[PDB]
Amino acid sequence: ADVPAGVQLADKQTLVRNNGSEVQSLDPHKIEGVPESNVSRDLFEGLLISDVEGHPSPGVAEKWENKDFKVWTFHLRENAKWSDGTPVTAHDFVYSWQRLADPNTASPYASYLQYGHIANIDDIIAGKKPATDLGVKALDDHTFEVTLSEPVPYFYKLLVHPSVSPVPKSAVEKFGDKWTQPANIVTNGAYKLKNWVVNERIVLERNPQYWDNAKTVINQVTYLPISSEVTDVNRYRSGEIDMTYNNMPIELFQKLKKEIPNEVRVDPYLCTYYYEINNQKAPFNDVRVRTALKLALDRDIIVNKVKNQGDLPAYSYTPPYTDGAKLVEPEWFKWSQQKRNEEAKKLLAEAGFTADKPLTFDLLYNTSDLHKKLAIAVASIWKKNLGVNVNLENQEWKTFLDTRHQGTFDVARAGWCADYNEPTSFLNTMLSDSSNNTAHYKSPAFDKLIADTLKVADDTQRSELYAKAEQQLDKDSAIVPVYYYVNARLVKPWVGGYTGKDPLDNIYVKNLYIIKH
Ligand SMILES: [U]
Ligand SMILES: [U]
Ligand SMILES: [U]
Ligand SMILES: [U]
Ligand SMILES: [U]
Ligand SMILES: [U]
Ligand SMILES: [U]
Ligand SMILES: [U]
Repeated sequence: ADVPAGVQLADKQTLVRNNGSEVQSLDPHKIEGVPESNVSRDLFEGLLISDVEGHPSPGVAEKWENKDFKVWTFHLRENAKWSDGTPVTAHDFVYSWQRLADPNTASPYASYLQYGHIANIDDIIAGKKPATDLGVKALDDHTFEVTLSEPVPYFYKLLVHPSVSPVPKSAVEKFGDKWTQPANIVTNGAYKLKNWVVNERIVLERNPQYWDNAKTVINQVTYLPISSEVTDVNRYRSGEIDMTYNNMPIELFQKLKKEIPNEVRVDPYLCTYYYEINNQKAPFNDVRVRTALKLALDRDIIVNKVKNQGDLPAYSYTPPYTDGAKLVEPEWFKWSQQKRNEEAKKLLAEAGFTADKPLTFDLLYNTSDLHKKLAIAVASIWKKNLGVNVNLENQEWKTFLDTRHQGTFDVARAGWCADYNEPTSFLNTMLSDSSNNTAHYKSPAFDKLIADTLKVADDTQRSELYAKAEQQLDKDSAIVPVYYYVNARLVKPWVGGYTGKDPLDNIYVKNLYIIKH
């Protein structure tokens, strides 16, 4: 942290943050969500990290170069160490990216190495070549070299993601799936794991071996797993919580803005809220049904009437303010809701649905006050505007993500947040073979447009190709875009260091500090 001259620090430097739910895991190769990444960034540090404003900056790598955007050479600082005092080396990165690639690890983020185009990844994921063929090598203990199969000018932007953080081979090999227990885990970020009580709390304590430990201020941070946004706000206002999770309750937000305006932080966020349709299951494999659902949802009611927290009605998957996004707003978005409704009804009647044999399906969402209220409103809108019946189902976070990967579902509430600020961070997840493709969407046309983006060495052509990729997605109604998020959360006046300038919201508790109060 960089504490400003003149600020008086509190004697006790502890922090309590709500983290939305129980994490899937603390293993960097078994995670895919925001709650998981919030904890991962304090524990495991990759080649680069985001600075306090979100710019990619030195992590374990103090400096790096590229050759033709294809061969990337990372010079690792000599004093990077794990929490047991052993050096962090380029061999750790070799083992770790190989483990991420290995199909036996079954990482949800296995395709992140496809997104970066590391050499031989397709064959490794397919079981054709062993993980040791991956295009990574340690030239020495402090030099990590990555070889890509094509020029990727934005490659380094990907490297702040937790899936490309190192994992300690001896602990993994010795303890298998219990390697992340507090008695066994070893970490190289600013913090170490102290306590982990499922469904109660995760407590981290400063890691004195962290190379940048002298600048760390917070000695202990607790992450809670509270999925009720109302309860989160209540325990923030009671004094227990210093920073809520960034999901705000419909019950209280308007009141909060008038009561504690200075604590209500609202900033740009590169995330999209949408209803994910299971494209491989009838009757959702019919474009008419997916289009009808997409058009009949009334975004103005949901966004400005039922939620009204600053979100913007959405007509695409990639948020339009992503760096490199130059999207074409579809004509249906400018129509009246009435005109959308008639088209939707017309399509469902064409698809064979009637008053007597209506369309009925499940709407799955992760336990939450906010998602439940939005799902109920969506259910009523769809009933009124299209005659469709939905059965709401809630599931805890970890189980919910597993259901979507399983493709045991009809429609699910969903949200994707960028891992790097570039349209492919969104678009690559809709590729036929992507490990993140929970829409189970498979379009050769869509795959071709994205493949073509690294075959040109021109930014305008790439942006035009991303615009057309969004048009293909929309044409197929792969999803139901709902709104582009704002990052809305409460932060106590004494929490210093949170700028709200990072559109990815990649916070590191090593950057925060507690002001005397
Ligand atoms: U004190
Ligand atoms: U650039
Ligand atoms: U940029
Ligand atoms: U269903
Ligand atoms: U509630
Ligand atoms: U460029
Ligand atoms: U105080
Ligand atoms: U105190």
